[PDB]
Amino acid sequence: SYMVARMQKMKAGNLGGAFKHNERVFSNKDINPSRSHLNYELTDRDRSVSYEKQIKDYVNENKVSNRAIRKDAVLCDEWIITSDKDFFEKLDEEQTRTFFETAKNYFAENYGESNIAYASVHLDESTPHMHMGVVPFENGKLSSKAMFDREELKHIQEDLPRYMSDHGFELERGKLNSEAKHKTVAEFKRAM
DNA sequence: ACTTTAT
DNA sequence: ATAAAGTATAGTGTG
Ligand SMILES: [Mn+2]
Repeated sequence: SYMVARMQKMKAGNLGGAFKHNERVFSNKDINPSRSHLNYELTDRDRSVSYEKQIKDYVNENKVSNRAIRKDAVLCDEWIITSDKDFFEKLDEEQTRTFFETAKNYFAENYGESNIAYASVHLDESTPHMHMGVVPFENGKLSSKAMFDREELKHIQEDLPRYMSDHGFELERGKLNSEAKHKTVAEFKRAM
């Protein structure tokens, strides 16, 4: 099976939408409401605090510069962490939890533990997956541009699958220099 | 490497 | 007027 890891840039304006989905505050034909109690959150975060509020307070309190966070700032990079169904069918509940906790560890150790703003695991859709918001805050500065550039995303695609298999998980990296285009969830569904 | 942003 | 961070990136699946 392939390791699926990819980020989506979150500005202020789409964090409300991310929170609404991640915390199940609504539904979509592919969400089994009976299975939603099965989801879990891997961080210590407060469920009654928006992501937009949480991240802004954290950055505003920690930043070296006196300038306000720009309105088009990438407040976080939401990584999807997943694989195919076959990969998951092989794992019990405990192993599935370890898998996501392990993925979270990679990003904690590489980009700062205090930057993992949420790590929300969904078992009530088609396949287990985690929406994990990594705040690109380093050296007192917030910059997705500085944290996740071309070389860095290339590095993750090689190193993260390796780190997972080093920790017990049988999955391989995606095709090197893969020519695929990201489809949206809704666009992937039309494709099937 | 070219714009937008908050000074 | 200045400089940091915006824009993409790399990967596969019914997020
Ligand atoms: Mn989901």
